[PDB]
Amino acid sequence: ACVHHIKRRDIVLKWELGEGAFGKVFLAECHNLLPEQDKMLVAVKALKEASESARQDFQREAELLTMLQHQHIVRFFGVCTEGRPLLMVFEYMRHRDLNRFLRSHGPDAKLLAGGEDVAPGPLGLGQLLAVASQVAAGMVYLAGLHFVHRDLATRNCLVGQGLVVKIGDFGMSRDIYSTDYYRVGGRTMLPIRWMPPESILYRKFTTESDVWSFGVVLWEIFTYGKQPWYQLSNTEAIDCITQGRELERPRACPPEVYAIMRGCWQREPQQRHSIKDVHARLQALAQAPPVYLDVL
Ligand SMILES: Cc1c2cc(cc1C(=O)Nc1cc(CN3CCN(C)CC3)cc(C3CC3)c1)OCCCCCCCNC(=O)c1ccc3ncc(n3n1)C#C2
Repeated sequence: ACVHHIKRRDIVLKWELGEGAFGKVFLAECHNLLPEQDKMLVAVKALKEASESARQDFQREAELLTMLQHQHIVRFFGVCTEGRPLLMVFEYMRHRDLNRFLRSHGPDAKLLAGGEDVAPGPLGLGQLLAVASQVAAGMVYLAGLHFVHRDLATRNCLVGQGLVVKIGDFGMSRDIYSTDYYRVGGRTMLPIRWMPPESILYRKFTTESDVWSFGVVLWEIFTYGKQPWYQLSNTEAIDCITQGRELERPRACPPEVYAIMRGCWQREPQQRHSIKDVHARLQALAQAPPVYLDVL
């Protein structure tokens, strides 16, 4: 109802960028979208099924995405519901999702990994903190709106040119991340490795469970995208989480940044730091002078 609409003629599909079980994303030109840019590139999502349910979920995602538009939430330009197929039009983010980006600039990266956008070699402390800070700011906004994400992970963040990082949600049906979910029969899937004890045990998801998940995202960032509890099966991960075991400090993570993770991982939800306090801490370190960060 409140969604911006884009005329079908104004969208010109170029080629497929990627897909999940239920959706495909295309690169496209979109014209008369932004005035200063007669023709810009966008990412266009189309459904891979019809009849009723997914079309409801389409307009659900649309109204939600419009409501949640903010500087570090994925940018949504609107819909094309003029006939079929139904299309959702997103800002194009060249470096794709944050987990891919992290893995392609990890401990073994060298000169080749550098580009117009990012330095060669492994992402430096300054850059890792800048990424962490942007994700935290997005979570601050969502906590402000009392939106509970429930699947916060680097795989669900996008990275654009300039290394602008924004929080999205691709659902749980990309083959490449099937391993990041524990499938409970037909119920269906849970990102247990990112979930706090009270979510695993009591099936409660709150703003405080999101702070825990952000703690795990912070860990992902400083391990350059490796899966949490990678050494464990799903049931062994559930055992470890519920019994209070904690992810170890990443090699690239200074003790002070680890203190922030652990503050997200307080067993009792009310004892966890607020996301706004986490963001404040991370932004300070992100913006701190090289002289300070070099001995951090
Ligand atoms: C950006 C994006 C693209 C493609 C998508 C989805 C999204 C997205 O974030 N949507 C989204 C939805 C909600 C609602 N939410 C709540 C309840 N949930 C249970 C469900 C849904 C909330 C939020 C904000 C967190 C508040 C964001 O759908 C397609 C998924 C299929 C796999 C993706 C194909 C691989 N992607 C690419 O190949 C690619 C490459 C470049 C690029 N630039 C922009 C995009 N993009 N994509 C996009 C998108």
